Amino acid sequence: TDLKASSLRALKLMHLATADTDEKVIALCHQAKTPVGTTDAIFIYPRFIPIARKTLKEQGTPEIRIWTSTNFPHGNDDIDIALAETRAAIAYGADGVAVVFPYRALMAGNEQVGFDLVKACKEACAAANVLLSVIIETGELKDEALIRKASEISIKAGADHIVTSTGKVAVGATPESARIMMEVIRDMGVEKTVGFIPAGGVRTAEEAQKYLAIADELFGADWADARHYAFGASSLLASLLKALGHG
Repeated sequence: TDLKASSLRALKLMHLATADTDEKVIALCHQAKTPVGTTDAIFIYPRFIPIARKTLKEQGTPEIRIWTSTNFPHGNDDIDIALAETRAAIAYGADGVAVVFPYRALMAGNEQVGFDLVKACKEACAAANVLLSVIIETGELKDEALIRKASEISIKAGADHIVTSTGKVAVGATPESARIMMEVIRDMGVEKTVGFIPAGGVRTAEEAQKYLAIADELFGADWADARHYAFGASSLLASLLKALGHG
């Protein structure tokens, strides 16, 4: 339908996370293989990547990619630590790394560290053919102008995607935050090279439809492919499947 069609689209764009142990990671890998298709990826801590890879292979869905997190969830301003975590995530075999932007440093007026941090990690990721997402933590930034600025620095420092949230603070994505961040991608004209990810608290099919509806409006209905769009979510999946007449 419109709702059915947007729900299947969002399911396929999902980076499925846990709502974390070996047993829970194994079950997540199974969960990502649904009655209506496979999610794009799973989202797990770095140490679970080799076991998750093995699990996906043996269920016959090796095309499910593996995303992980670094500088996470805190978004500290220590570059050596964020970069060392990113090297390890790559070494473990990550398809993508989501680094947390040093957003508290930006709130305190330091724009420069966010740039240096993100770019250091981007350089490591690019060499390994691994994607870098940058989580800016919109729920803590709050202010539209901080939101835009964090998105802009991230983009200049080489972010492959910009992400609203860690899922680890109270406030995650909103339609408003999502629009601000996508407006920045448009204003900078970086549509082709920078994707967008709403994450944290995206729980319903109708919620996912709205976020996707924003992107079709700004960029055209073809833009939000797996490269340029993901849902960082967990329980969303059950909602998506319900809307599709499953469960």
